[PDB]
Amino acid sequence: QTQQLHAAMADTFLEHMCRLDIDSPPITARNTGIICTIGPASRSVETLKEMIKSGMNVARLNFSHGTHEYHAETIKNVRTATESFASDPILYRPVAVALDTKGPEIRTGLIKGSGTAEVELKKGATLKITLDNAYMEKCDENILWLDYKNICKVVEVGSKIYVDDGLISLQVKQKGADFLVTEVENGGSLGSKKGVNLPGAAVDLPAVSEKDIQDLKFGVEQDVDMVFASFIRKASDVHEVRKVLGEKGKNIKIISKIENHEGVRRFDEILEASDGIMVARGDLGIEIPAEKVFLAQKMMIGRCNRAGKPVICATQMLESMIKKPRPTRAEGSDVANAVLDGADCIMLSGETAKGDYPLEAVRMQNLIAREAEAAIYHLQLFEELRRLAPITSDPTEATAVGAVEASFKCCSGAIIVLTKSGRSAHQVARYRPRAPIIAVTRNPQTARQAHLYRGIFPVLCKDPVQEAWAEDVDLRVNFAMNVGKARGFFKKGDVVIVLTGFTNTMRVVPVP
Amino acid sequence: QTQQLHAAMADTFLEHMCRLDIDSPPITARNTGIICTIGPASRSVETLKEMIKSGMNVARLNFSHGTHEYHAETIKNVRTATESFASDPILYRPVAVALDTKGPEIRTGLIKGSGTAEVELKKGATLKITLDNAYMEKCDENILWLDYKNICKVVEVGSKIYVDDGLISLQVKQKGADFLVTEVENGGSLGSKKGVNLPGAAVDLPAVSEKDIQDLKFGVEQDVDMVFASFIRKASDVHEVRKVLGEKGKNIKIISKIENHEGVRRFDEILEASDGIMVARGDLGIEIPAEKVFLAQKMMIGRCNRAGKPVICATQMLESMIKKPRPTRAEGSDVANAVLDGADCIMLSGETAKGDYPLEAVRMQNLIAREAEAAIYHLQLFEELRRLAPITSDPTEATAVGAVEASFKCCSGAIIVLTKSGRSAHQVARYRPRAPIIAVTRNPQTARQAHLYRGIFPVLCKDPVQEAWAEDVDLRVNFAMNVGKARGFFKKGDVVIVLTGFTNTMRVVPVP
Amino acid sequence: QTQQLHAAMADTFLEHMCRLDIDSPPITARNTGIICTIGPASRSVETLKEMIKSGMNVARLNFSHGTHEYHAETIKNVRTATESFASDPILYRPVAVALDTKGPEIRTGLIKGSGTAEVELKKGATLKITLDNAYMEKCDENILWLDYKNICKVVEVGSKIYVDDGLISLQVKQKGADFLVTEVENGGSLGSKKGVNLPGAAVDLPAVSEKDIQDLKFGVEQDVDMVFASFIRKASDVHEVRKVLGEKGKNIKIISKIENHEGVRRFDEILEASDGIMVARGDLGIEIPAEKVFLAQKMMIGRCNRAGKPVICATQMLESMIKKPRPTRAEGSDVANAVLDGADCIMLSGETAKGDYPLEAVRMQNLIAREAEAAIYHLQLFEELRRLAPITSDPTEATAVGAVEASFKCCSGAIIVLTKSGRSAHQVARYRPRAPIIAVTRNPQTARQAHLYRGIFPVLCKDPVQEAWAEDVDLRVNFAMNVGKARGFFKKGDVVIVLTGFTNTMRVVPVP
Amino acid sequence: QTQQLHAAMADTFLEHMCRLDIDSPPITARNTGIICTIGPASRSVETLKEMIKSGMNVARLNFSHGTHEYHAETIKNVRTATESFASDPILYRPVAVALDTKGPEIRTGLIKGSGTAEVELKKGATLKITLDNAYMEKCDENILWLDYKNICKVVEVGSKIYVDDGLISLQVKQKGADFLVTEVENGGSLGSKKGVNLPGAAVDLPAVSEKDIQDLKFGVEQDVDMVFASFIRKASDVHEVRKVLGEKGKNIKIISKIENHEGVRRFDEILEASDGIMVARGDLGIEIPAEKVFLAQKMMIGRCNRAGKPVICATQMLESMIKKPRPTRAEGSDVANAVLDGADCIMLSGETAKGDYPLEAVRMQNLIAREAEAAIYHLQLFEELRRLAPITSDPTEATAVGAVEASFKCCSGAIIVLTKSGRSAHQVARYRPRAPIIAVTRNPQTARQAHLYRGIFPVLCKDPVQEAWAEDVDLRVNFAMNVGKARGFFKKGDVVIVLTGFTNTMRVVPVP
Repeated sequence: QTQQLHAAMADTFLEHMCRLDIDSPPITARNTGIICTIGPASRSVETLKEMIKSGMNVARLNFSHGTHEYHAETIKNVRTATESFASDPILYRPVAVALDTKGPEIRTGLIKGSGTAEVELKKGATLKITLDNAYMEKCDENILWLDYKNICKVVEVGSKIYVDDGLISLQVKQKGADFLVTEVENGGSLGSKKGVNLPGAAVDLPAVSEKDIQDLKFGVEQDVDMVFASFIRKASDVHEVRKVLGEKGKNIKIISKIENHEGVRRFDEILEASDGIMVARGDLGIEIPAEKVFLAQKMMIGRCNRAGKPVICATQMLESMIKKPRPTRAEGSDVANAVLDGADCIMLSGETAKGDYPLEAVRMQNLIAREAEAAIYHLQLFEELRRLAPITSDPTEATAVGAVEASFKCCSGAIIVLTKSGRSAHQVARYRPRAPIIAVTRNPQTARQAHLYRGIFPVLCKDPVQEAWAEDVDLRVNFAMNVGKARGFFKKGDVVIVLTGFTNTMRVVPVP
Repeated sequence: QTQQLHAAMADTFLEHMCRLDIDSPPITARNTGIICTIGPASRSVETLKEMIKSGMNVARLNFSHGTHEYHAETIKNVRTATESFASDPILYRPVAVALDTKGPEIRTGLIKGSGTAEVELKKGATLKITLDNAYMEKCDENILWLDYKNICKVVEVGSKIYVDDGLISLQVKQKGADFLVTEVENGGSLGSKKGVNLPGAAVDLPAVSEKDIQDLKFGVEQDVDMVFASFIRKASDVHEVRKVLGEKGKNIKIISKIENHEGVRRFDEILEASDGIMVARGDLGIEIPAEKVFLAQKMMIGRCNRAGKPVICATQMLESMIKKPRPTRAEGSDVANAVLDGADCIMLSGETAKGDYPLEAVRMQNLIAREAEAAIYHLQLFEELRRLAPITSDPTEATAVGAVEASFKCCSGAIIVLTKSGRSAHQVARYRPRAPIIAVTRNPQTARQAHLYRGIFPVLCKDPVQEAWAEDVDLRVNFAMNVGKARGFFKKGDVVIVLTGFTNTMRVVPVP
Repeated sequence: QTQQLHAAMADTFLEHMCRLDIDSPPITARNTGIICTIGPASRSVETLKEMIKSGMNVARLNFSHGTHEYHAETIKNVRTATESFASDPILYRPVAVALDTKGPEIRTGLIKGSGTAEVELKKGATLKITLDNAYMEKCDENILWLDYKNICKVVEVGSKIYVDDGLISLQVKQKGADFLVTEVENGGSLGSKKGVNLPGAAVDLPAVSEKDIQDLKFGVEQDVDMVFASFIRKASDVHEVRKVLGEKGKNIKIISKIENHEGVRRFDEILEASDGIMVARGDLGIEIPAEKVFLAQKMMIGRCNRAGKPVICATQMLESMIKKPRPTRAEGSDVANAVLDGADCIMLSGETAKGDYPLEAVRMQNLIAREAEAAIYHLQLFEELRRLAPITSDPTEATAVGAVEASFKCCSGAIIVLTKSGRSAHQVARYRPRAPIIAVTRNPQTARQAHLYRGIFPVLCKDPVQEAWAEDVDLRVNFAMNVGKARGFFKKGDVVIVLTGFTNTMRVVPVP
Repeated sequence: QTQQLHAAMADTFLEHMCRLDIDSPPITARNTGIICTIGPASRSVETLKEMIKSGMNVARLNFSHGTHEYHAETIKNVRTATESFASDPILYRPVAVALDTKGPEIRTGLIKGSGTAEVELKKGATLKITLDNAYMEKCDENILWLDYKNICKVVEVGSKIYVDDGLISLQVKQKGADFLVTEVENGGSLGSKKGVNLPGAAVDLPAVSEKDIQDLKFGVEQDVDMVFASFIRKASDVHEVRKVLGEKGKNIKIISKIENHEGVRRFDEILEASDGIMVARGDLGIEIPAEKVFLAQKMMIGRCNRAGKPVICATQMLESMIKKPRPTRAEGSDVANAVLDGADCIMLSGETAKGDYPLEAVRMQNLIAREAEAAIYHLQLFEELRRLAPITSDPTEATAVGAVEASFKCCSGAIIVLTKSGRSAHQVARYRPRAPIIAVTRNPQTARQAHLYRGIFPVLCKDPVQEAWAEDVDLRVNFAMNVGKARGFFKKGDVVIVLTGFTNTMRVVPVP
């Protein structure tokens, strides 16, 4: 048995589970994109190359920390590492750059003497919180300076406040005039500049602030491919982000992050306005009750899938791997279930940004994802997506559905799509074919953005535009055709699907 | 609401029925082929032209009557009426000719005394049967001659003999040398040369006889498109008809007619050797109990639909119309239901061979069939043929499932197919698309044979072949593009699927 | 393989058809009830006993002919034959009495002063229609009188008029003011008092005429079980029949006959008001075009099944058998498809009212019905009837779905239900169990009315009530038990389901 | 909308996910059993009581640590905690005791003199493994002793050896007679007596060693309710446990733990010989690659569901909570997905055996599981289980599917089952009703073992047996009603299904 084809033949979803077999190997090609956060541990060109070698598709730069210089250098290294393989088109793996925005986050100040210094909060022990900037440099076990100045106006008496990943929780004994006197609920070591969450509270921090505008404009200067926009709450917040990106940045994909109750509620509004969604479980698990996350996640992946847009699952997928070389059984199951849910990309934060084993964590996700894709019940996924798919006037859309249906019949090895903007390829992916979609394009940016979609393998053709069109099409097709054989997606005999143009033509041919 | 689009969109089959609206006009394109037996009532060249305008697609010659001169003349008139519309591709409709063999049937002699003056076989009275040629034309209420010279060897006291399509039944009450002395079960009128049935007896008549050998060679000399073979009891039978049709008729489609118990048992063996099947309910309903015929029919249409081979439902579909201008409600229910079960073709015998309302009978099948195609539940159907269809390495087989999936997506006006042998079109049709399948060919015979498959509309091209293959292709695509708009299959703006080629190229293009 | 068990055990519906085996008989039990129209060919108390022995469950009295005296005699005979078996509880079968109204029908008058006179009509010939009562007995090939004194007010020039079940068709050439000049469209033999249809015309005849009012009151007087209401066009029509039956006739079941365009249009409104529906195909096929009748029938049966209300399929199911001892193939598949569609009962009109083979017709329907009831794909029918079935608080409803689910799971030989009004047996029956629903009641009328439902076998208990409760219940449960084993339903070991009380108790017990 | 009644009620699984709402609460009743390992952190009678209040249904005793004395005291406290609520049937909650065998596990010895001070092993360093008991309690970064005296014989040069949950990694460079020379793949800190895994090698230790026989016999003496058998490799191992348990322990449930490759390979025969299965992810993800664990899990849960046997998901479900008060997002997701897969019970090990937050750990599982249960897609689940479930002649099996169909059809607040052995309640549970299954029994051992099944709430009746069987029945039914009403399950109004006695009686009764 190969790539769980026995499990795929069952009539029921239950029979399908029963036939899943651990002694049935997947198809080398992994379809779920891997997004790694680049930080102190993965920043070197040297380790960065190993990362690309291990499976990284997108590099995430977290702008809640670090100066532009720091990030501009990170960006340069990501590109040095990526172009190191440019010599040969069979080794060249396009890598995209994504910018995560700080956004409307509330942070505590610097602990006494220095941030490295720590402190311990013990239960019951009240604690003082002032917006008095004299204490920012002096954060201690008795006084905690906040970042959000117009706090109290939004926090009533009795409410809660979670500091540091929500690990530390407090309780407002009374709303002060310009200060708060709390009481630890469950202490712990309070370092410095630890995020703060005000669930139940109605924060008014600007969706996009000054710092966000400069970082956002910086991304346009830097030529990033996508923006992960933090704390999106309404469709109007995404518009401000497009606005800022201006005309120069109009092609940058915008990924709205859902991290709170409102965003969850205004999801439909937000999805329509975005290019894609990121299920940002970290904050969302503090903003709403932790047992609800799985529901918000499946709700979001389901709708994005249905809508044909990228959805990224993120935060704490391999937490444990920050300190250890192997993941726990919960984390192992986490990644698999995300892929099986329908997530286009899975992500890594601390695991690659500051952990001791970023390469093992990237390698782990390539492994799990590959297994998880083989275990997908397509006979039901494809049938369900079609039935829910609107009746179209667009030829390319009918070409896409027709192409994925043929790929299941002849069990095809690949769906070669020639596209300039990537749309044709995106249209093929929403129907979730089992065959890999090799997207041949001359646009290096659409090639990078291809990674936000499940099953799209971008192959950047450099060859000059042939004088004659028919020839230029035949050229880009032999390109995929040779790089494909070279990369091992198929051999001279295999049947393959090819989509060219406006993309409205489909051909089922033998590999040359 | 139109073409049952409100119903063919329901989640359950029951729900589908509840939504059938008799006020929802169908698509002017009728998919089910109509086969008309020709005879005194339709032989006139002039009325033959009318049969065609009324919907006839295939002219059936019943070789169980008449001479080779007679049929040769029917064939000429049929071709005259057919080619009289050829002067214009917009009005031209190819008409196939079918040759129905007599096979091993058994008939009674001629009535004596007063003309054919039916004889009254009274219940309970005895009836002596002889093979003595002395009375071969002196039949009456006491003696009935028969042409089965080896009958006493396969009967016995108790045996049951059925006369004139099973309306008269006899029970052998005393065998003899060259005669039987039966007793009349339920009576009726006995006319001349009525067919006889021996259900339970082993009639040693050969599948193909010398007489049948003659006719088959005649069919080949005359250039028929298909042979409807009578009493196919085993795959061996079908193999003999192939031997005779030999090399010159190796292209003639052989439809095996199932009309006996053995044939229904060794059915799958028969379907393997045949190009198509025909449910001959006439004899079948005498050879097996009448109450079971509907089972044999739904089973054969079912197995033929899977197998992807043409199937024909025939005999007594509109009996009442031999004498009446309108059909009974049972007759209308019958035809509708045959189409709904999946019959590729419906056929008329007496109705057009000798009836008083041949034309009214053909128009009634066009009307019933059209309404029934709209009410089809393409939802469950398509998905079901997809599931039950084996995977293949075949390029054209996937380009078809692809063509059909994509035509459902964009409610395409039609699926245009360039093919030389027609297989390319037979492949799309086995998936039962809603959209009409226009087959464009230069081969006149494949145009005629396409009538045997549900949904294919023959559009025969005449323009010469361009040395420029590429160019030659657009010449025929446009061909169908005009004949299509004209006949009102679609409007310019519409979206159309074009399957060119070695058919591996599918295209979704807006009509010019 | 028996009762098509191999087939009902198939994943797909197409694979279900492929398994229908002609050599796989069912259970001697036939669920589809049979309604026979009583007439000259079947009134003899003698013939009525044979009708009952052949399968008749309901005697239908056509009040469009005969006097109250004539019908009191008919009813008297039916009850006489039915009670001839009342001596022995094992052979006693409740026969229901049905009164069918004349309703708003138009009939021509007498030919040449008599009701045995048949004039000949030639195509092309002209015919004058007059309303001068002085012609109601003066009808011939040049003049014709009609009941509808306001015919000219709704029939325009060019409108077509149908006489005698649509056999004769005329076209109005000169629309006057008191007379009409028509042209015979299709010839035929014209007899007296033939039915006339005016498709398109908006006839104003009362829903319930004065004659209808007397006949309905006569009904209550004669203690009939149901009323088949002709030409019902809307709910207020059904509400009139009810007002008439009044309190005294409040329990009589009312079946609305759908035989015109509007009844089909306002069907939902009509179903709400009626106790059940009859698909009167005869008139409907003349009122609306013939090619749409199956749509009307498939839709109506579908909706009644959804609603759990009896639905009857009628008219011309075995026409051929009026004059012949065997049905045509079209008639064979019509009676079967009627059952496969979901009709609670099938009917015979002329076949048993005036034909030559009343008994042969009945026996042929019992046969077809059984074969068709086994070929039923319950796997799909049951489940669709559940999803679509509403969530109630009613113990009995939940108990019925529970009982039917259990009957399939352990292949039960019967579901014995104890009911006074019949409602409990009705509720089990709407889910369509495969197992015969034996209904034990001490109430005679509900015993007879149970025939309107698919699969409810009425078994009337004549045994005196037990002074105690529990024991009375067992008296009845064991009653069903004895008669059950006796009539072949089951053996001594056999697993049965028993429902008792308010019916909220299910027991899966082996037969004693 | 409450309890995902809008979501858990769609026509496609995809649409189902899309409708999941974070703003719709579930039915207080949590159906998934929670097994908690007892250790230093949860051993007191004091915290045991709270654990029961938090949701613990089964107490697990890990026999790979601790003496018989120690474990006897644990059982004493659990029983003490449990009985403290005995003083009122409304608060009493049966709590089961589970014995988890040591089985053939390999462990390291003790680290050198310098406290349990773990040692640092670095990638590259060389480590020698000795079997010389002289170094038994003198372990260091240079020499490591193990208790598997045959390690050298089952290992080859190049094999892989994992230490401490598979965190430390070693590869054999040189194989000696009584030693090994390894090189460290990835290191870490190694404390004392850590588990060792040899993936690939065929460990020749017996499944049921001498200590195991002693421990199982201790389990019988102590009246444990179930046994979790470690490292079952084949059915002969399960039988070996059975013999040891003997007659006294013939009612003790045997749950086989699949934690190695032979176990997963021969799973079908193991499932057959066992009372239930436990997916032991801990060892299983070292034994086989971690990336494959999820497939194994979904396969076993799916096959146990299909077989109607209990299946438990275990190990590292909330790992994080050993040191933090809140779980990671992977862990939240993991627990939820285990419930959605079909796991009957979820387990906690370190989280409750030695972590700082046992009570929070247990409460968090109660929360996730509840949310998870409301989001189950019962439509498909029930349908498939019914499809995949065999046809039976057993009355109770039929009564059980009947009770579940009814309980859906009338939104029952519960299915009350009267059972002595637990059997009839187990039969209802396998069909997975939405409504909670209340099993009334006088038998304390079946009331405790009932926690092994999804949705079965044990209610142990204390009342004495009435002389009147039928009076005893209503006594027990009334007990459920009261304890049920009093516990929140339903109200005076609501409908409930009641099954009684061979459980072949069902009654839909409103709550008194």
